[PDB]
Amino acid sequence: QVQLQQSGPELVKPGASVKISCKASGYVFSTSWMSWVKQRPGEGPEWIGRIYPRDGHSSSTGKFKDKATLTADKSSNTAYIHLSSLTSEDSAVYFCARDYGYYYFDYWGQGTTLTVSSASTKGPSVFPLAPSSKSTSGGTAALGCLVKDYFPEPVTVSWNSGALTSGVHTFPAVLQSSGLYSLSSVVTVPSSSLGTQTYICNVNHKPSNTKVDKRVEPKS
Amino acid sequence: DIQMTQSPASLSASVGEAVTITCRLSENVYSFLAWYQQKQGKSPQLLVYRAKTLAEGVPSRFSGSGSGTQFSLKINSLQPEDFGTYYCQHHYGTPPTFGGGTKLEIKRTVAAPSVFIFPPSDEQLKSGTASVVCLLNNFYPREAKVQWKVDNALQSGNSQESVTEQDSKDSTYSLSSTLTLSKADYEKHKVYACEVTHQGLSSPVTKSFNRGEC
Amino acid sequence: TNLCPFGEVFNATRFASVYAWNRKRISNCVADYSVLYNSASFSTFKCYGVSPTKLNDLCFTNVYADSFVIRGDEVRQIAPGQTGKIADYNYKLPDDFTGCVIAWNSNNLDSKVGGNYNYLYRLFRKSNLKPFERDISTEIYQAGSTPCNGVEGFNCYFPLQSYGFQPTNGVGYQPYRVVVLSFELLHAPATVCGPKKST
Ligand SMILES: *[C@@H]1O[C@H](CO)[C@@H](O[C@@H]2O[C@H](CO)[C@@H](O)[C@H](O)[C@H]2NC(C)=O)[C@H](O)[C@H]1NC(C)=O
Repeated sequence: QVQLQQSGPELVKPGASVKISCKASGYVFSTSWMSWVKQRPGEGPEWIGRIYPRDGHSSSTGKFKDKATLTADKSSNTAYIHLSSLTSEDSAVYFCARDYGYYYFDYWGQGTTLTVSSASTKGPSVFPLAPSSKSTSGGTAALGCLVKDYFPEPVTVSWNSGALTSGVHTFPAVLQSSGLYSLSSVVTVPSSSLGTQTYICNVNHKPSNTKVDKRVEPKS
Repeated sequence: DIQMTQSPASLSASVGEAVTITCRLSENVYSFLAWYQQKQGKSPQLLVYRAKTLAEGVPSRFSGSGSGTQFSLKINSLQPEDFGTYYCQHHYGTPPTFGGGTKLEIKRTVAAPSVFIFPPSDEQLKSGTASVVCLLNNFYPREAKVQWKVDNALQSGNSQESVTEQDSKDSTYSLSSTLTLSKADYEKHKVYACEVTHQGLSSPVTKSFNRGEC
Repeated sequence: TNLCPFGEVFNATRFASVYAWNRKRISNCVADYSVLYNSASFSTFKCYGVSPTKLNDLCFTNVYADSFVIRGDEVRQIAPGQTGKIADYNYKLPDDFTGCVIAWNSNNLDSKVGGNYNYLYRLFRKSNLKPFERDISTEIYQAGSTPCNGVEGFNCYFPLQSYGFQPTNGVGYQPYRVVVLSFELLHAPATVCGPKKST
């Protein structure tokens, strides 16, 4: 029933503006307020402001009085937040939440990540992590994919187009010294299956529209 | 702005156990306190509002109490999926402020990592760089040491690690370490190994490969 | 400015008796309580569950406005967790009460030369009232084991008694008009909100 779908991740040059959206469904858009919350990595959430779509009134905190403006389209049931004069401090995750007015939030968006970077979109290189050759007693083997030198985040990795999900671990991306990101996904599979079954990682980096399906198999 | 303070900052507990976390506020808010759970990459999710009212879909195991400046959240029996950061937030007028969180980990029986190692792809080698990957799989506790040794020489400044979130069912962690080397450098040395020290292992386990499938 | 019609509640020409207290639900309006709080014309203005400064900053689903007339020494009973004839048998507040009790003297309007007997209260009742319960029954009170049979008697009494409200009765037996504002917070969209803090 109640759903709030926010727009996708956004990479923006410093000193610019951005408009993030939140499409609401499952409830009267006009009777409720829409609050916006900022969260930085490693930190608690931070309330920005709320808008009442019926009369269009917005409220915010002192800090965000000038950075952010809040708008609401009752025709498409969409709440917007516009952020201006973007700095690196502004880069964060931005959530839309439904506020009945009481300042607690029962339904949240999925968040939108705002990266404020002079840097430039770069595509991942997908390399295999081939299965090792060992005794394989217990019949557990490991294999994976290395997604290297991509900017900005994120990257989605699936195994066999969603068919394989058990024992899959996708690790958090680390920031290299080059400023590019690197990430790995691995899975643990039966050893006996290695010859019979084919294992493929589908890696999609939407900012550069890079879709790569790489097959992994033992070398030589 | 009311200022808010949760304790513990951090907490580990086993399934079936009972947990209480606390929030402390500058100002009397009477009853206008809310509690959320959050997990990595995901939004916060309301658990409690008005200090006591449980939200829809929230298990009976969750309980809110308190008043004025002092508030508490209890879970009568922990479940493997209750890990995460727990935030309190007054909802007593503008501006609504949050706490700094409480990180709840599930404690479990000690589990030893499964270690695996991955030599650089031929393709990557053509690129001009070599990435060697060490994987530690499904271990508890999270604390573990990875030492990279090349021809039995300890390596520093060329490894990066990342760890997964606690498994919702297994309550285990996994870790990966990656060594990044120019091709020429990688060509100088013969044996690449990682050595894992962990509580589950009485002696550090090693996993190695001789460059070139030697 | 869709201001809350508090004024028809407070400035009603006539007020209820306590046993038959009146209630007005208030909603879809803007409420400036701060002008009401700092008035010497109110001899009582007590808020429970909330702070008088924050009242303009808070938003509520609905507001209920209960009004009646009692005598001065009885206003103490209109707080949460109080006991007495008025709190036990006429008008009872919850222990979790969230709202403001307001009261002012009404001797000029609610006194007459013989003393006004139109305002009544419930002296006897078989059980104590639940919070926000109203009971206007005039059934005869059977204190004794005698079957009253709707007949006033020695162990059988009429439930509602009357105030004197003589103009000369003196403070504490003089008439006081009470308005209880309770704040209803439900899991539903807010409809009564404080003034916009743009100011
Ligand atoms: C009851 O009526 C009186 C008028 O006799 C109201 O008093 C005035 O209220 C306005 C604001 O609405 C003030 O600006 C005036 O200064 C008030 N005048 C006096 C003499 O006090 C009063 O507001 C009404 N009561 C309620 C609860 O609304």
